[PDB]
Amino acid sequence: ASVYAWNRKRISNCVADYSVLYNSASFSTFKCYGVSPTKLNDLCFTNVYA
Amino acid sequence: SALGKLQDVVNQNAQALNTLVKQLSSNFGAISSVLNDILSRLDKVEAEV
Amino acid sequence: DSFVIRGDEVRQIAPGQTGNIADYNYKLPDDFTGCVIAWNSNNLDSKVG
Repeated sequence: ASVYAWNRKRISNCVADYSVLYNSASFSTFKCYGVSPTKLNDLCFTNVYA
Repeated sequence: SALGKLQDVVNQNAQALNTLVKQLSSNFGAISSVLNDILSRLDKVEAEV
Repeated sequence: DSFVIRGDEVRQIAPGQTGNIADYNYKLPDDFTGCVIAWNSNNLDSKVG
């Protein structure tokens, strides 16, 4: 989407691997807040919104 | 009503301990009051701070 | 300590990092005392094909 009217995708009812994301150095930035990017595989969430 | 001086000495020691326990629920500027949140969510380079 | 890596992977050459260079090739200690010096060597270390 255009940034004035951004997408919001509900991510739910699944197992997710974040190591496959943050190790893909093609990402020019990978900030995280309240969590370490390396630690995400040891956690669960009620939903995730992308 | 007579033993107010002795019941006061019981009450002050209990209120001081209950206050000392309640302060474990405070954040003090951390991400959580619960130390296992900090340790389960962060790497040492963040968790030490 | 001396080596060649691609320009993206230079950001893994710091204490407490993770990813294939930090994990499997060259790991710095959490309390490293020292300096990391890096430069583009495309003129010396690249070759055609």
